[PDB]
Amino acid sequence: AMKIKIQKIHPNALIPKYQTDGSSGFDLHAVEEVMIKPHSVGLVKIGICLSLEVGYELQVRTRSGLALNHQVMVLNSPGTVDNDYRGEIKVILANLSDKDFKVQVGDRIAQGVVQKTYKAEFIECEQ
Amino acid sequence: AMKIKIQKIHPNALIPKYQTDGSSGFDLHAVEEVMIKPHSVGLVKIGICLSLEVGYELQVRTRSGLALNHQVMVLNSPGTVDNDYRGEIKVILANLSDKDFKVQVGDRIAQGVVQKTYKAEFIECEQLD
Amino acid sequence: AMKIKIQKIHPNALIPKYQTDGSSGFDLHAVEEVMIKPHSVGLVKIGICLSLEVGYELQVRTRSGLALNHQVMVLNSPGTVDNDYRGEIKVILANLSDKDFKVQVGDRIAQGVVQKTYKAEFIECEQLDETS
Repeated sequence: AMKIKIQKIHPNALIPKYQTDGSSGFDLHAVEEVMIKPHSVGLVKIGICLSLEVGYELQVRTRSGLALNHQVMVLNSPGTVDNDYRGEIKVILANLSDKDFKVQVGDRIAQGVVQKTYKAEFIECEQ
Repeated sequence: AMKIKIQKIHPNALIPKYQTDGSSGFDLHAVEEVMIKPHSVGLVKIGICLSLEVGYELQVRTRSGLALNHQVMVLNSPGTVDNDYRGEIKVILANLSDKDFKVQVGDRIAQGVVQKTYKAEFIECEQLD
Repeated sequence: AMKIKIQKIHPNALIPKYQTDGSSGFDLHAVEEVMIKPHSVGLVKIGICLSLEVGYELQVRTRSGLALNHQVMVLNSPGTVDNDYRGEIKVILANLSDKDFKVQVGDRIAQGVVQKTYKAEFIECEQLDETS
């Protein structure tokens, strides 16, 4: 129902798609090759800038295949993409394995899931 | 409450329950004994298949106790269970301690939390606002 | 909009703030200087107690800065803070780096994000509906 405006800023940028009508999220594909050493983090670029309908955020979520088979995950999962973030989407990927992990161009390395936001007003009590 | 059709497919499978009335999530219990060595990751069957009412997902979340005391967590936390997934629920547990971690039949190793979903419609743009 | 009642229970405690009107979460600030050894976890106190309006939970999420530059994250991210919890907000911070990581009084170490709750009722059956 909700709307996300999207700008490609890299030749390899892809418009994320839902696999099925029941998918919670959409696959995010790398636009560049990144080597990630054992026991370290890399920043993987997605080559897209998003504008989300007010009232919504994006969660950037670890893919389970990569987690189970290479101990690779989104280190800040669920990574927060704020409604007012307009820069490039990038995934912080950790390699918790003893083996190197190559992110090739096109690789699905995270998922984007749209969620509604709810802003809190704080009311201080000496209670 | 929204509804979840559940089928047990292991004798040891358990209908998940909210510990309190105020709980966000329901507890997921292992059916198989699994050992998870240091700095590695194992897969824990729960022996259930879910069908969630339409327009909802289930996030599989790390229990805070296990994380704090044993450095164990759901590696894909929050693990996405899509509305239309009908296969067995399983939890990818990682072990970041320099020690063995043992999963025993009936051990609660994660939390399922239910959430509404929202579908984006992408609109391509030369330039944003 | 929803209401959170907050009680400070530590002198260094800060009422969390949203950086902007578009922010998903408010920053959680430590009240104690603590050192977290490499490849270990630490329970970091925020020195605040929360009453969330009925129907909302809180998520405690890793800050992206600390993850990328220090391999520091919230080990149970997203940390479930249930609606009926009136204790001290504490953050389970892991240091996955091979370096000591110092938390200082006032440091932003996680983000709390209000989400709305949904309880399931389980109906058991013999066979489920099919999909693709």
